Amino acid sequence: SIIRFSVSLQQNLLDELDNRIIKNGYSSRSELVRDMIREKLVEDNWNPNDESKIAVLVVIYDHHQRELNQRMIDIFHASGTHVLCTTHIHMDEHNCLETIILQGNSFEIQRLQLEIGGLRGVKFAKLTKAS
Amino acid sequence: SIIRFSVSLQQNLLDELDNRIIKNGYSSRSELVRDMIREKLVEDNWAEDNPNDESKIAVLVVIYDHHQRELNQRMIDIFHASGTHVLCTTHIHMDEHNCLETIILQGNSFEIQRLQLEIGGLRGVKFAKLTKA
Repeated sequence: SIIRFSVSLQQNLLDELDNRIIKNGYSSRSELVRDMIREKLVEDNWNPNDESKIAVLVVIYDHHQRELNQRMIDIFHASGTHVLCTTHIHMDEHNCLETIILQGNSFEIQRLQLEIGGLRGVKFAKLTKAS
Repeated sequence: SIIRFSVSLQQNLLDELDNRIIKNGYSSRSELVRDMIREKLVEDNWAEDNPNDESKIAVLVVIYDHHQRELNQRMIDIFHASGTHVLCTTHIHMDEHNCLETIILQGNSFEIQRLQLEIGGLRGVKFAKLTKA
């Protein structure tokens, strides 16, 4: 049984999507989304309230932001997740790439990527589950 | 300033979408789909064989046993043979038999993925995953 729902997005993202569909010969927009959903479904991945799960969060952000760093800290503290180690490299005047080694439970860790990614100043956020 | 297109899905795919929304704390199907589209576009972008585009940034995450004989040197050999530029690496000691390492790389997609492939296929390497920026 097939269902449909509509997706909202900006012109910029739609342009990039349509360009790729033409370029790679995707049959439709739905097809690309289906394939990615399937991909996420079958993708390598890691259970209880095991509080010993390890993960790595990768974050690219504008390090000029006066309060961004404190906000990330507060989000980790609120989540009850432990930061074992962090590394910041400045890639250019604007951008810092940070790797964050995390430890906590599965539920909490899986919600960090979106929280951090939504902070203003943050340009990229991607979590990796160590398993 | 917003556009909507329809997506047609088998129920089981929609279920996977909906399950992930709740798991990761997405606010809607639209937000998650946008995220997926972005991630997919990056993949396809990296899937292009652009030898001359050496501007790509990635982080390789590796868990390995530092006790494995010659593994360290073997990994060193691989990086020296690699055309990628290592910007920074951090090694953290987890326990006796587990070291976690994050490797920040720059180069073209061919070299970066060849590196991932070669490291991941090593004895003593438990885990190897690449983040495409």
